[PDB]
Amino acid sequence: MCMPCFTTDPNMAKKCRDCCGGNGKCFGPQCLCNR
Repeated sequence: MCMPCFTTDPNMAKKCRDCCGGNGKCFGPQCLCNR
């Protein structure tokens, strides 16, 4: 993964993007990168 994902916060999804250097993809409890 890139890091974790939590569908609680409106700005977590943005934070999962920032983990992948701007361009991530959240897949349930995990945040994964576009790589």
